[PDB]
Amino acid sequence: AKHPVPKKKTSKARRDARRSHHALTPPTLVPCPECKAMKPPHTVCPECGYYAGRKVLEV
Amino acid sequence: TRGEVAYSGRKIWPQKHTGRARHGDIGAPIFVGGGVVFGPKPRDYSYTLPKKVRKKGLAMAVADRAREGKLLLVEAFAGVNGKTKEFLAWAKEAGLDGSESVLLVTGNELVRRAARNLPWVVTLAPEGLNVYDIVRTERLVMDLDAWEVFQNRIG
Amino acid sequence: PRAKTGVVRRRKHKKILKLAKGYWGLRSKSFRKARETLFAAGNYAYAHRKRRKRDFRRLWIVRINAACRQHGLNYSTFIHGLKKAGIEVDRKNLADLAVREPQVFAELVERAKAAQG
Amino acid sequence: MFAIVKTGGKQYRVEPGLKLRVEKLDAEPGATVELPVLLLGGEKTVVGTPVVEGASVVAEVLGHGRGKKILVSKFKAKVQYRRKKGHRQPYTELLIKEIRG
Amino acid sequence: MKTYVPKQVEPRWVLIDAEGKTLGRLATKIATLLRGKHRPDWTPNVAMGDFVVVVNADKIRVTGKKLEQKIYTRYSGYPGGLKKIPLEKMLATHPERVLEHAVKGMLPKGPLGRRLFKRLKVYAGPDHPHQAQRPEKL
Amino acid sequence: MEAKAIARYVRISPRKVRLVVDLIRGKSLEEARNILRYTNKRGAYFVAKVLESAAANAVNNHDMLEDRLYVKAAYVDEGPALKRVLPRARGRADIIKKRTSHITVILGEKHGK
RNA sequence: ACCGUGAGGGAAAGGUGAAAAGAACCCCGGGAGGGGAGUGAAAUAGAGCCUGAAACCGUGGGCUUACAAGCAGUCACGGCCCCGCAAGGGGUUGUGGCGUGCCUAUUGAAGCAUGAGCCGGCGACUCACGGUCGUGGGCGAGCUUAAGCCGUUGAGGCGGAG
RNA sequence: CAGGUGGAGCCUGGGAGUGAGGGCGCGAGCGAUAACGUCCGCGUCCGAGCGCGGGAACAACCGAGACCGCCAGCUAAGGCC
RNA sequence: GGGGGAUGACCCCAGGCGGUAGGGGAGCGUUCCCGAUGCCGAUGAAGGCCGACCCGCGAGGGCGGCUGGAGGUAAGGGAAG
Ligand SMILES: [Mg+2]
Ligand SMILES: [Mg+2]
Ligand SMILES: [Mg+2]
Ligand SMILES: [Mg+2]
Ligand SMILES: [Mg+2]
Ligand SMILES: [Mg+2]
Ligand SMILES: [Mg+2]
Ligand SMILES: [Mg+2]
Ligand SMILES: [Mg+2]
Ligand SMILES: [Mg+2]
Ligand SMILES: [Mg+2]
Ligand SMILES: [Mg+2]
Ligand SMILES: [Mg+2]
Ligand SMILES: [Mg+2]
Ligand SMILES: [Mg+2]
Ligand SMILES: [Mg+2]
Ligand SMILES: [Mg+2]
Ligand SMILES: [Mg+2]
Ligand SMILES: [Mg+2]
Ligand SMILES: [Mg+2]
Ligand SMILES: [Mg+2]
Ligand SMILES: [Mg+2]
Ligand SMILES: [Mg+2]
Ligand SMILES: [Mg+2]
Ligand SMILES: [Mg+2]
Ligand SMILES: [Mg+2]
Ligand SMILES: [Mg+2]
Ligand SMILES: [Mg+2]
Ligand SMILES: [Mg+2]
Ligand SMILES: [Mg+2]
Ligand SMILES: [Mg+2]
Ligand SMILES: [Mg+2]
Ligand SMILES: [Mg+2]
Ligand SMILES: [Mg+2]
Ligand SMILES: [Mg+2]
Ligand SMILES: [Mg+2]
Ligand SMILES: [Mg+2]
Ligand SMILES: [Mg+2]
Ligand SMILES: [Mg+2]
Ligand SMILES: [Mg+2]
Ligand SMILES: [Mg+2]
Ligand SMILES: [Mg+2]
Ligand SMILES: [Mg+2]
Ligand SMILES: [Mg+2]
Ligand SMILES: [Mg+2]
Ligand SMILES: [Mg+2]
Ligand SMILES: [Mg+2]
Ligand SMILES: [Mg+2]
Ligand SMILES: [Mg+2]
Ligand SMILES: [Mg+2]
Ligand SMILES: [Mg+2]
Ligand SMILES: [Mg+2]
Ligand SMILES: [Mg+2]
Ligand SMILES: [Mg+2]
Ligand SMILES: [Mg+2]
Ligand SMILES: [Mg+2]
Ligand SMILES: [Mg+2]
Ligand SMILES: [Mg+2]
Ligand SMILES: [Mg+2]
Ligand SMILES: [Mg+2]
Ligand SMILES: [Mg+2]
Ligand SMILES: [Mg+2]
Ligand SMILES: [Mg+2]
Ligand SMILES: [Mg+2]
Ligand SMILES: [Mg+2]
Ligand SMILES: [Mg+2]
Ligand SMILES: [Mg+2]
Ligand SMILES: [Mg+2]
Ligand SMILES: [Mg+2]
Ligand SMILES: [Mg+2]
Ligand SMILES: [Mg+2]
Ligand SMILES: [Mg+2]
Ligand SMILES: [Mg+2]
Ligand SMILES: [Mg+2]
Ligand SMILES: [Mg+2]
Ligand SMILES: [Mg+2]
Ligand SMILES: [Mg+2]
Ligand SMILES: [Mg+2]
Ligand SMILES: [Mg+2]
Ligand SMILES: [Mg+2]
Ligand SMILES: [Mg+2]
Ligand SMILES: [Mg+2]
Ligand SMILES: [Mg+2]
Ligand SMILES: [Mg+2]
Ligand SMILES: [Mg+2]
Ligand SMILES: [Mg+2]
Ligand SMILES: [Mg+2]
Ligand SMILES: [Mg+2]
Ligand SMILES: [Mg+2]
Ligand SMILES: [Mg+2]
Ligand SMILES: [Mg+2]
Ligand SMILES: [Mg+2]
Ligand SMILES: [Mg+2]
Ligand SMILES: [Mg+2]
Ligand SMILES: [Mg+2]
Ligand SMILES: [Mg+2]
Ligand SMILES: [Mg+2]
Ligand SMILES: [Mg+2]
Ligand SMILES: [Mg+2]
Ligand SMILES: [Mg+2]
Ligand SMILES: [Mg+2]
Ligand SMILES: [Mg+2]
Ligand SMILES: [Mg+2]
Ligand SMILES: [Mg+2]
Ligand SMILES: [Mg+2]
Repeated sequence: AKHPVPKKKTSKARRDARRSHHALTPPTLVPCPECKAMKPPHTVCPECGYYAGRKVLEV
Repeated sequence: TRGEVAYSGRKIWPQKHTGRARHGDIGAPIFVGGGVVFGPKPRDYSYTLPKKVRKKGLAMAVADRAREGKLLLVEAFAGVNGKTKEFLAWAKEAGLDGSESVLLVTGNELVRRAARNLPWVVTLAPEGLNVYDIVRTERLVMDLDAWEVFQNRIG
Repeated sequence: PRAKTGVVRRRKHKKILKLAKGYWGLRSKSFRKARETLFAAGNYAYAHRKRRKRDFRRLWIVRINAACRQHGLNYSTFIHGLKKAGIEVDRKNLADLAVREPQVFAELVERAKAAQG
Repeated sequence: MFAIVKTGGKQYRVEPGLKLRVEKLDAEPGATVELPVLLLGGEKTVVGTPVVEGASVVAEVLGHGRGKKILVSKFKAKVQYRRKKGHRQPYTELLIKEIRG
Repeated sequence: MKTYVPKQVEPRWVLIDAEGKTLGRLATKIATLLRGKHRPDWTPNVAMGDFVVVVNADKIRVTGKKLEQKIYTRYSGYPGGLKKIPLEKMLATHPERVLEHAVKGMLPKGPLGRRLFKRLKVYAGPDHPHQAQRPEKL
Repeated sequence: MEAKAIARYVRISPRKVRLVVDLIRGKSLEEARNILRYTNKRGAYFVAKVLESAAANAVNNHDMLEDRLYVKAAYVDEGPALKRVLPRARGRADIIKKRTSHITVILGEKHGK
C-alpha cells in the first residue's frame, strides 16, 4: 500500500523474460551397485545401499 | 426512477480521502440495479383525429376497393342460420373461394357467427366499419342493410 | 420496448481487433489500444502513399545521376539537355533503361549534350 | 524490341505479348487500341523529341476493372475528427500485340 | 512496371592513395564509394557498394591551423571523463583514425550505416593485404 | 496410438507444478519415473500419479507395452481458484487465491524398431 | 446471508436430456480425478452440465530475434513458410525511408497537466402539459370538440359546454 | 457614377455557439527606448491548418489552404561537398 | 450550376469540396408493432468462430466453411429503455 510502487504493469514479454532462469534441473542420478534401480550419488542408495557402512538394509 | 427504487438514501462513502470515486445513494442510474433514466412510464397514445378526416378516409377506403371491383354488395345471403359450413357453401356460389381475404360487413348476427372462424374472413358489424379492416382485407363484401348505414355515415 | 446493447458492441470490437492483427502486445488484443494504433496506421499509410511518390523519384534520380556520371555528366545538365533536346521522355522512372538498356541510354546522353553544350 | 508508351499521364515499357494495367480507358473490352503515342524504339537510335511521329503500338482491351480497395482514413487528435473512406482505382487491362515501328 | 532491383552483384575492391589529398574532400568521395551511389543500380536498403582500401594514411594534408586547433573529443561515462585530442597528437599516435573518423561521420547512421564503414580498410603509409583486386583511382 | 491421464482440480498453483512437468516432457517413462522420484518439489507427487495413471491406461486399455512409451505431450492448465480472505493491518483484508491445477500427461509409443 | 448496540442497512444466487437412460463392471488412485466399457441423435449435453464471446493462462507448429534505440506503426523492397495450374494472394520480418499515444482541459499538451491495469455487461437530450416556428394533410369564414353516452373479436360513433 | 454573379448583398424568420484568446508586424500608453510583461489600435496567422515543404528539432517566421488514387511531370520557400 | 427533356439518381460540361464551438442534409444498425391463420426453418432458427470472396464512400449488407440445436422474420411502414 505504501511508498515505492510499480509505475507500469510489467508486460507479458518482460515478466516471462525474467523467468528465463526459473527452469529446473533434473536430479543427478547414478546406477546402483547392487540393485538395478537408479539413485543419487554419494547417498546410501535406498535398497541396501552399501557394504562396509550399514546399508539401511531393505533386506 | 432513482426515487422509486428500493434502496436507502444514504451516502455510500464520505466523499473525500476515501481514494474511491464519488457517490451518493446506490439508487443512482450509474449503479447497476439503480434507477432508470428517462425510461418509459404508462402513457396514453391516443389523439383526436379530425372527424371530417375519419369520414373521408372511410369513404376513400371503400372507393379504392370498388375502383378495383373487389367490392361486392349482396342480399340476404341464403347461407345463414349461423353455421360455417352453410356460409362456406353460400360463399362458393358467390365467388368467395377463400383465395383472398374477405371483410364481411353485415348487421345479421347469425351470418357473422357463420363466417367468424374462416382464417380468410374478418367479420364485422355495419357500425363497426373502420378503414384499417378494409385495407387489410382484399375483398369487401357488404349486404344492403349495411351499405345503407355506411352510406349515412359519410355526409 | 427496451433495446439492450445486445450483440452490437461485441461486433464493432471484433471488426477493429481484426484490422489490428499482428500488432505488438495489446495493440492487437485490447480493442482500445488497437483502435489507437489503427488511427496512427491510418494517417501513416495516407501520408506515406503521398511520399512513396517522392521516395521513388528520389531513387530514380540517384540511379540516373550515376549512369550519366559514367559518361561525364551532371544529372543537372543531363536533364537540361533533354529539356532542350525536346526529349520529354525519360519519365525519370524509365531509367531502368539506364540499367537494362545502357546503349539506349548512351545514345540519349549524346542527344542530351548535343543541345546546349 | 521494346517501346516506351504514354497512357494516362504515365509511361510504360511495352513488349509484345505483355499484359499491362492502365488508367481506365474509353474502349469496350472487345476493341483494339493503338496508342498513337510512342517515345522510344527497342533497337534504339529512334527517340527524337516527344513522340516519334511514325510509330504507334497496338494493344487490345482485355477488359476494364476495379483495383483492390485501399482504406483511406483520416484522424486529428484532440479534436474528435475521424473520416473513413473506401477507394478502388478503376483500371483497364491491355495485351500488347504489335509494335509498329 | 516495377523499378529494377539488383541481385547479389559484385563485391568490388578499390585502392586509394591519400597522400597529399585534403581529407574531407577525400572523405566525401570515399563515402559515396562506400555506398555504391556511383553504380546505376544503387539501392538504399541493401549495401551494394565497393570495399575501399586506403594507403598512405598519415600523409593526409589539411588547411588552416587544424593541426593544433582542431580537437577530437571523447566522453567516458564518468565525471570529467571528457577527453580532448588535437590533430597533431592523433596523427602522431593513431593516424588512420583521423580519416576513419572523417568517414564514419559521413556514412549514414543505422545498422546499415555501420557495416558500410566495415567495408573500409585504412592503413598507415603504404602496404596492406592484396588478396582481392584494387583498381587504384583518384 | 496414445494414452493420457488427467488430474483435474488439484489444489496446487499451476506455475509451481508446471515446472516439474517441464522436467519430463519427451522423456522415456523410465526416466520420467526416476526424475520425479528424486525431484525435490511438492509438484512431483501429483505428476507422478498422473504419469503413472497414464501408463496403466496405455497397457490395460490401449495395448502399448510399458517398455516402448514416452511422454509425448504434457501440460498443466489453470483450474478455478479458491479465493480466501487474509486479515490485514489497519483493518484492511486482502484475498489470497489458492489456485488450482489441471494436470495432463499424454503417452506415446517409442518408434522402437 | 451478512453488516450494525440499535433504529436500520441489505446482497449474491435461474437453464443436463425428449427421456436419468445421471454412466454396472474393469484399470491407475488413499481419495479426487481420469482411462476403457455403457446410455444418448449429440457426453468439449457428465451433473463445477444449453449456447460458451473477451480479458487471462497454457501446449504444438510456421516465420522471426542476442552490435542495436523505441507511441511500436506505416511505405518500400527483398528473404523464408503456406495457398493456387496460373498471374496472384496469405503469414512472418531483415534492411531502408517516414513517424511526439487516446481523452480531457487549454492561448498553447507527446507532454513531466486530467482520466484510464485489461476485458465483458450497465451507464447520460426523455416524457407530460402549455407555447413558438417549420412541415404533411383535413376543412376553410370558418375550424374543432372536452367530460361523458352508446357501441366494440385491439370497430367505431355520438356528444357543440367550450 | 461605373466595373465587379460572388458560399456576394439585402429583407423576414428557425437554430446556434462565443462573450478566458494567443504569437508576429506596424502605430502608441504603462513599464526600465526590461519581460514568452501589460493595455489599446490596424493587419495577419495559430485558435479550428499539432495536416504538407523550409527553418536541425519547434502552434502561430518563410512556402503553401490537404476530395480520392498514380513506382508521371513543373514549381514555392529553401537548397545542390 | 448550366446543359441534353432520361428528367432525376443517366450522360455531358464547368466549378466547390482543411476545419474546433456550432447550423443543416442524408443514411446505417439495435428492441418492439402492423405486414403474419403468412413466409424461412432439423436437407438446421438465433447466437457464436473463421474468410484473402461479393455489394456500399462509410455505418453496414451479403455469401461460404465450422460451431450451435429452435427459433427467426422480407418488401413497405410504425414506435423507442
Ligand atoms: Mg509468453
Ligand atoms: Mg427507497
Ligand atoms: Mg430497502
Ligand atoms: Mg430515495
Ligand atoms: Mg439523507
Ligand atoms: Mg487510485
Ligand atoms: Mg445490487
Ligand atoms: Mg432495477
Ligand atoms: Mg408525442
Ligand atoms: Mg384522446
Ligand atoms: Mg373518446
Ligand atoms: Mg377469422
Ligand atoms: Mg424483449
Ligand atoms: Mg447501451
Ligand atoms: Mg503483417
Ligand atoms: Mg509532388
Ligand atoms: Mg524535363
Ligand atoms: Mg535520323
Ligand atoms: Mg498528435
Ligand atoms: Mg486544440
Ligand atoms: Mg481490528
Ligand atoms: Mg456482528
Ligand atoms: Mg447482529
Ligand atoms: Mg449457466
Ligand atoms: Mg430440462
Ligand atoms: Mg425442452
Ligand atoms: Mg487399486
Ligand atoms: Mg469415466
Ligand atoms: Mg464412450
Ligand atoms: Mg451409440
Ligand atoms: Mg458431438
Ligand atoms: Mg470421456
Ligand atoms: Mg461444442
Ligand atoms: Mg465445460
Ligand atoms: Mg451440448
Ligand atoms: Mg464453468
Ligand atoms: Mg435445449
Ligand atoms: Mg458448457
Ligand atoms: Mg509457443
Ligand atoms: Mg560497434
Ligand atoms: Mg545480428
Ligand atoms: Mg532496451
Ligand atoms: Mg518500429
Ligand atoms: Mg514482404
Ligand atoms: Mg508474398
Ligand atoms: Mg528503421
Ligand atoms: Mg521501419
Ligand atoms: Mg528518423
Ligand atoms: Mg483543467
Ligand atoms: Mg489551465
Ligand atoms: Mg493555462
Ligand atoms: Mg509520460
Ligand atoms: Mg498534477
Ligand atoms: Mg498524462
Ligand atoms: Mg483539473
Ligand atoms: Mg479525461
Ligand atoms: Mg494515476
Ligand atoms: Mg484498481
Ligand atoms: Mg466496455
Ligand atoms: Mg409539445
Ligand atoms: Mg411543437
Ligand atoms: Mg357501455
Ligand atoms: Mg455598379
Ligand atoms: Mg456568409
Ligand atoms: Mg437574416
Ligand atoms: Mg432566432
Ligand atoms: Mg464575461
Ligand atoms: Mg474578456
Ligand atoms: Mg485582447
Ligand atoms: Mg484576434
Ligand atoms: Mg491579434
Ligand atoms: Mg513561439
Ligand atoms: Mg520591418
Ligand atoms: Mg515584447
Ligand atoms: Mg501577451
Ligand atoms: Mg503580417
Ligand atoms: Mg478553444
Ligand atoms: Mg502550422
Ligand atoms: Mg485560417
Ligand atoms: Mg508538436
Ligand atoms: Mg511539424
Ligand atoms: Mg521542418
Ligand atoms: Mg513545419
Ligand atoms: Mg481545397
Ligand atoms: Mg489541390
Ligand atoms: Mg525540375
Ligand atoms: Mg529560386
Ligand atoms: Mg543546408
Ligand atoms: Mg436538369
Ligand atoms: Mg469535380
Ligand atoms: Mg468539410
Ligand atoms: Mg443542408
Ligand atoms: Mg434504420
Ligand atoms: Mg403476428
Ligand atoms: Mg420447408
Ligand atoms: Mg434430424
Ligand atoms: Mg449445420
Ligand atoms: Mg431477437
Ligand atoms: Mg460480414
Ligand atoms: Mg450460424
Ligand atoms: Mg451438428
Ligand atoms: Mg418480424
Ligand atoms: Mg434481427
Ligand atoms: Mg422495418
Ligand atoms: Mg439509455
